Amino acid sequence: TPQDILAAINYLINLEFDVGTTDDIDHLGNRRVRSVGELLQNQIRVGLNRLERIIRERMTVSESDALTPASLVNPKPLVAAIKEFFGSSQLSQFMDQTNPLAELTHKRRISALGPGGLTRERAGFAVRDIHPSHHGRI
DNA sequence: TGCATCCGTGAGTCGGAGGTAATAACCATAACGGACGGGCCTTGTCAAGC
Repeated sequence: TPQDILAAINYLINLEFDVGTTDDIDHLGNRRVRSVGELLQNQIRVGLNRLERIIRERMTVSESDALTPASLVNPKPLVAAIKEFFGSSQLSQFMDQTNPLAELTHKRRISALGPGGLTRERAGFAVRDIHPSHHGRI
């Protein structure tokens, strides 16, 4: 909303008069964890965008009406997106199943790489340092 | 003519395992070409003879 942009302009202007606090990029209050629900939701969003583009094209081309709902829905982009997410992702990893300790430790891994995360070439020293906000959490 | 901005160039060596991509008109008509079938010839064994 434009009220949000006005408030952000107000905070940026007030920071030039020494009031307010600059933020930290490595602080664990500014970093969140995305598990399997959000990534499935995003991939299903992309597949549904493809599916509704297909359905809108199939409705706009067909001049004859009185169709069945099973004729307008093509499930193949959604299946392709779900299979792509579970097969060829950085996040979908071949499981460490050596012993119960390795199996338990692999499910609790917190990675900073992947799509929407980081690049290993763009990984400096400050992103590999230990932050004081990691105390107790990581 | 000096300083700011931009772009291209680099960033250790071996070994193992897993492992990729991922959706979208339809119809006539003639030209083309591989397959299949007889014709003739070339080729490869039996068999008797000096």
